Amino acid sequence: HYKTWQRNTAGYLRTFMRNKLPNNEMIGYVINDKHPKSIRVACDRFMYVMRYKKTFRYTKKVWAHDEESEARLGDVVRIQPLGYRIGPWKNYVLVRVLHKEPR
Amino acid sequence: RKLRLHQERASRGHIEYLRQLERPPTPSPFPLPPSPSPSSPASAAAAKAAAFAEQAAAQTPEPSVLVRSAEEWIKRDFFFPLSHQPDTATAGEAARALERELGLSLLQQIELPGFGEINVVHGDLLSGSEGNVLAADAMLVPVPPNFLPYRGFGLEVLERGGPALQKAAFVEVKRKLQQREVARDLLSEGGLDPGDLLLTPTFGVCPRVSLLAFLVTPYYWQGNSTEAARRLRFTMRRALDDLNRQGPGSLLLPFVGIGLYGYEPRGAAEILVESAVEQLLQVDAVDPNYTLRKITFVDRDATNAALLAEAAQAAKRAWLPEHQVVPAPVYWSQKQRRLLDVTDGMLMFCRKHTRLSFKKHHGVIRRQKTHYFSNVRPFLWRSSRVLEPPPLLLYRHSGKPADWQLPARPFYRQGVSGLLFPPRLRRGFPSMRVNSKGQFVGVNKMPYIAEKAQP
Amino acid sequence: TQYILNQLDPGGAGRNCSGIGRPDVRLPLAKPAAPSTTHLPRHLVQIARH
Amino acid sequence: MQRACEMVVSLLRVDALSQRCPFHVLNVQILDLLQREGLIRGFKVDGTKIDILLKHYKGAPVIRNIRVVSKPSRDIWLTPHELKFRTRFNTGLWIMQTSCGVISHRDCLRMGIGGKMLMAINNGY
Amino acid sequence: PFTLQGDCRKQILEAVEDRLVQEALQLELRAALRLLAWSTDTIDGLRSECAGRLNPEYAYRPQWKQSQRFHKESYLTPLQDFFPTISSSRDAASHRAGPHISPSCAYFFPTPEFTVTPRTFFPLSAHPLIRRIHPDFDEETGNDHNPYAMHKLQMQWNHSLFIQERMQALRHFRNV
Amino acid sequence: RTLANATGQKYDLLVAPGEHWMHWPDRWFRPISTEYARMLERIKKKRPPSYRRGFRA
Amino acid sequence: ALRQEAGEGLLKIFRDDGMAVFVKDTALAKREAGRAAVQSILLACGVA
Amino acid sequence: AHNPLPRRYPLYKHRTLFLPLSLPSYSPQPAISGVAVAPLTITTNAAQLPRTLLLQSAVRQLRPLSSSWLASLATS
Amino acid sequence: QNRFPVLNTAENFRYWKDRGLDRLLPRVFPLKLPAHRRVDPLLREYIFFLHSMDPARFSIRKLGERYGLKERTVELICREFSVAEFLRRTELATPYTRRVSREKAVLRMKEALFSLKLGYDQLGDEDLDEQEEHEFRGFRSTQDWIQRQNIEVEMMSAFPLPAKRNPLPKRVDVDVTVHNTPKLKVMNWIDPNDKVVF
RNA sequence: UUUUUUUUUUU
RNA sequence: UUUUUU
RNA sequence: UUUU
RNA sequence: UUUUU
RNA sequence: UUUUUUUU
Repeated sequence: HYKTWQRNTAGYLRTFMRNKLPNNEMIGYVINDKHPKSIRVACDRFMYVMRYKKTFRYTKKVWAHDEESEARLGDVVRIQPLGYRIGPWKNYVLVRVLHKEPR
Repeated sequence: RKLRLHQERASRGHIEYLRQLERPPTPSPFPLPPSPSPSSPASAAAAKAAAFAEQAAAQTPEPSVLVRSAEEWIKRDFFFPLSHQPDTATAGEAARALERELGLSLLQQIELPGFGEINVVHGDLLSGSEGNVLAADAMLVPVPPNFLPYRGFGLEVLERGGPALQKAAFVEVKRKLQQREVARDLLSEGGLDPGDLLLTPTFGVCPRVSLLAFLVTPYYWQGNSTEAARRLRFTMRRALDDLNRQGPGSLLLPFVGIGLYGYEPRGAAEILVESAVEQLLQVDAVDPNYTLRKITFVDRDATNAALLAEAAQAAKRAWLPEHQVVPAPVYWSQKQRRLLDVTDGMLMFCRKHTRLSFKKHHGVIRRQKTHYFSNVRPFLWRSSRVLEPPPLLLYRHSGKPADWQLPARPFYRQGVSGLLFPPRLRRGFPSMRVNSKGQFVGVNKMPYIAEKAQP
Repeated sequence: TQYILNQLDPGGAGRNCSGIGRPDVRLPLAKPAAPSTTHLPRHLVQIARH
Repeated sequence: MQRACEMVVSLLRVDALSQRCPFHVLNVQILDLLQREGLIRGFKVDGTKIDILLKHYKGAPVIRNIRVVSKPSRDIWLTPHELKFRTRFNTGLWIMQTSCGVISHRDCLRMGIGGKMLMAINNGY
Repeated sequence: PFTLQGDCRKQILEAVEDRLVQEALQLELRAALRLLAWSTDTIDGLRSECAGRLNPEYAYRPQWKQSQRFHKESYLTPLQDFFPTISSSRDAASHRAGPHISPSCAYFFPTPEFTVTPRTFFPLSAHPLIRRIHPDFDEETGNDHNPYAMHKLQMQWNHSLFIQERMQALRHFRNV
Repeated sequence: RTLANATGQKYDLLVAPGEHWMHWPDRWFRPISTEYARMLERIKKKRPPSYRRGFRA
Repeated sequence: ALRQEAGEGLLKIFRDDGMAVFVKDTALAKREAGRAAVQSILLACGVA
Repeated sequence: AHNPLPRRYPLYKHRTLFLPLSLPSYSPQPAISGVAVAPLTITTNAAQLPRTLLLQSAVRQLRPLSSSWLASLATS
Repeated sequence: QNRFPVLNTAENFRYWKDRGLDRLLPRVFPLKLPAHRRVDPLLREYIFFLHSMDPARFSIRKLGERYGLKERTVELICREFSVAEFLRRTELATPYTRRVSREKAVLRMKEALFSLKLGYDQLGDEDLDEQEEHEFRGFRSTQDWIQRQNIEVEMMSAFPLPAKRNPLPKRVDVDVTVHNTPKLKVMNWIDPNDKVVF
């Protein structure tokens, strides 16, 4: 939790903007594409510390869904959240693929 | 006119306060970037682009905070400069529309039955070619000598008339000057004295003017402000007095004090207005000789005209019984009057033994936190420091509130009342937000107790 | 000359000035000199001389 | 970014006339701002290194104190309304890195944009 | 100079020098524009010297032209660009029938004659407190400079604006 | 102030006074002495006086 | 501004730098004289 | 939650109230009706000066309501 | 080193001040006294009379111009005079035996001593209106509270320099009176931050 | 520590 | 209860 | 209560 | 508590 | 000039 005066500093606002995306979108790279029509997207987030005034990074691995199964391992993609639960692990939907690794 | 409903009067004060805080913009010009900049190419390109951003920054008012998302705002602050016309700078269209209906969007007339006909303050051109373009005695305010160096209303008048008018002016002054010398020599400051008058028939200056008086006026740089005001009153009174037993009663004094001798629309204005009324009534006269029953003021300047009107209002007060205001707290006290008889024995406890008095307990606080949460927080229900407003002024005879009264009394912390980087407050749409469709919808949340205390 | 006098004594419209340096003022000059008749108009003086 | 912080050691010398400095794109832009204020007599890119002259007055140099705020391991950012509180009642020179190039602290407040405090020149506490 | 007598003499030299330079420059420009529009032999001379700089072998001596008598007065005639012509062509551009200037030259320089501008001698400022100290500071506006006058001065001294104008003319000459 | 201004060659003025250390009026060019023996020679060479910008002169 | 001078039929309008912009030597002649003066001052004062 | 008062020898002396007032705007303002309203000095007391009283008086009166490029410049 | 013959320079600021070892030296200073008490008591009666006679002809401002008195100072003369006379006519108590704080008692002694040495003033000597002048009034006068800076730094150049950012007025809440009755007082709360006027 | 005031930077 | 004192 |  | 010496 | 300096 952040105090009222902690929500107006440039350090916190800058971190917020980086994390914040349209439709709560995220950026990550796929690390597992073994199961059919399934890909695990590894997203990286950021956080601010009001004590030492330094920002660190922590990975957030999540599961996604692909229709055409165009994405492959080691390919940065875009994910979008959803207001339901489908499958045991599936919690995201693909939109597009930015980069493609050769084979 | 004559707002009788309480709601109409309440809204009048709101517009007055907002108008004072509103200030029109003043975009400043920006110099062109220099082409032969000695800086490196990397810095030269950045500097050239930044110049254009500043130009549009001060010429692009921003919309309401609620329009765009929070995220958008943060990115814009770090990508573009800050505009000079924030949404919380000028009033919206709602304020302008209200003034149209309330009636806030010939100036004054002081009428006295029996003494003075009318006192119209209509402002317009004098020699442009009825209210303000028919009289028989025109006024003039030349320099102490008979030669105007520059400026002055009379400079134009004299030149317009040509040599025909000028010849008559120099003859009249010559005879008057000689008479003073002989009169002051046979019976026993060789220059003129402020307060003299000279008559000059019109020579085609204005078809609708018969006479043209020449009243000298003093300077303002001599002495302090207190002495300058005293000098102007003496000239005014003498001028008016002489005019009385001169001819028909029709005064067309445009504006005295204006020109190049130093003028003050605030102070000088009150002198003139206040002087006019006395002439009409002829207070300072043992033998009343009602000759002068028409006084008017003419001003070309719009700004000045407006100001003049204000003075008129003040003049009307404290003179006519129909416009005598009185504070409400004292008005009611004066109505329920009683005669109380106090005997000698009733003042026994009033007297005291000690002669002097002073505070016997220092106001030094012991506990800053314990006292604050016991006798400060409970007694504070607002997030802003507001002082007691002034009392309401009511009439004496009718006993109804008047239109013009004292203004608001805004308070500022430490005296400073200037903000360079005002934030985007959320108070523009209380309990209202924008939906996905674009419509206006309400909210259900507890308001912040320190919303106004966190600018 | 006008600028130098302004700094030494602030004076203009709506302000009480000392009147030092103005054409219409007497000063204790070291030697006699004629008044400053340059600011007077030429049309009114010529017609008034006759 | 690392090479930027290496310029303070070379420019902060008393008994010297000219000192070398590694060549960098960002370093070239910084020297331009300092020369405008009259802190550096001049500089020249000698290829792999930049030769920067030193200014002196009555023995003592014009530069007496250098403070590095920004570091490669982190990033200091201040809002337009917060920079004024930090910088007040002082004659110091703060290098601000805004989106529209590099400018001093005085110009950053004029535009009202959020800059980045890089280094301090002639600064006290 | 140090003495009063010596200091006064310096004023005389400065007064005559300031007037002579103004007249010399004014007449110098008059002969420069007319020569370039009438003398046709100047084209050969310019190319001969330009080509000879690289090597003497490319330098050639042109024939110039046969000497002819002249009035030696037409090259020093005043020239003006004024619209009023109700007096039977009072000015009519440079001379009565001399070469004319382009319409685009009526923006920066209203007249072709070389005049003198009243350049300031003190620095400008933006703070109200500092503007009161500038000598040229009128109280009727609160500013120490005229924005309209200074706007045109900056445009004249601008290399970026001149490059665009020069490039446009070059393309027209090459194409047609 | 006198130290920084000399090397900084930039506005280094205070708030109360106005341009006290930087303002250097030309006291050896404008107030130059002039004698009546040589004044008549410069009247026909200098620009004639045709201006209106000074009243207190 | 306006400056008086010996009456000789002269009417000249000078600029700030000391350069004249309009030099003067049934009712058509009178109107033309004033028309040239209004446009002359605006030519060297207007900014497009 | 405090009542300041003197607690020293100087217990009875003139204590005038001071209200600091900096410049309202740094832009150059023109003269209103010929009367200059520019700021002369930064030191301002609580009492309003007559020069400033004119500007504020007029403020309330104002109502809220209301080819080549070089060749083209000369042509227009 | 520089020429600046004026009375608003850094060294000329706060003239006749101890700068050095003379700060600790004891020095006597004149004792201040309000203007409304230095005037002749006789004239106070006269002034009061006029005011109470005809407020219209003898307004608060016009009356103070003849005698050279400020609008605020003249108001106190009538108020202080009224109470003194009221207790005498009604035979309530004498002015000397009147109860008052110690701050006024010392003031009365100074007023009597001021006249015993010099004498009462027949006419006031003060300006009705203020004048913008360079003077030292406290420590809050020579400071900029908007930008919070003491030293202004600007670029030196002959060409026009871009102007600075102008400040905006501070919007604060105020109160006004609409209806006033003996048994109730209604007031309205104004919020300038509200976009909708209604 | 304000007579007629419930107003007052009282000091 | 005395002394001083526009 | 030198305002219960 | 008492109260014009 | 008032039981003023003077003090439950």
